Amino acid sequence: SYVHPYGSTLPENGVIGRGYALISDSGRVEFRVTDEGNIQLFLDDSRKLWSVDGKNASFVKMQTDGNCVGYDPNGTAVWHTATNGDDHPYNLVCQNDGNLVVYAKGGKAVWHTNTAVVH
Amino acid sequence: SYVHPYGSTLPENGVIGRGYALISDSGRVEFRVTDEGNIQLFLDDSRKLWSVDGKNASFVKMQTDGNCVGYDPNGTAVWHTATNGDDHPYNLVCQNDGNLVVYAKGGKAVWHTNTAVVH
Repeated sequence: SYVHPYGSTLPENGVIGRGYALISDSGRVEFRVTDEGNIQLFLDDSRKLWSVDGKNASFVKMQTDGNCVGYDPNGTAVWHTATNGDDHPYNLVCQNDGNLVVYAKGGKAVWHTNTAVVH
Repeated sequence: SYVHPYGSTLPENGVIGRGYALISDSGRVEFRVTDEGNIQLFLDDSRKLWSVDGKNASFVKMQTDGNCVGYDPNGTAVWHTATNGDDHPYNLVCQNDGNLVVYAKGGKAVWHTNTAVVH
């Protein structure tokens, strides 16, 4: 299973490493960094909604520059939401609807997985 | 070894989990959360300067409330710097001198391991 140090939301400077995850309020939606080096968004611990697989991911960081970035153990990027901007603070939210969303200051959704499968 | 997602410093909302660490600029001083559930400050990967052992620690978080807190996998606290206050932002710094320090806004050192063994 996965430890949850942040509830549903990765704030600025937040990092999740292997064996850690975001978890929606409902408990159904989980955004995981796996021991196998994959970044995966799961519904009901059984349906893979979205993922970045096979890239040796070590951790995901919601950065102060607004970019949410997955890194390998050596600090090379393996994934970016490419949301960098000046609308701080930014947050990465694992929602009950299944969507994983980067929100900017003022509530603007600036990136999504587009996986809102639970209406 | 330990992955370093933060350099030497755990900022507000920063978390290090098992297998992750802070690392001093010099590379000599490392603040680790271990697979064995221990929180340990090491010099030259050989001398244990300070630790919280045997408490099943899962992660350490530098919180927005100013407290730096170690937690087990279920979210029960196992260690606190007890530095909570309103002088944000707070940072936990793993220094070259061997000291691990909580700094408040304005540079005031509000907690230390008192392990500045490298003058």
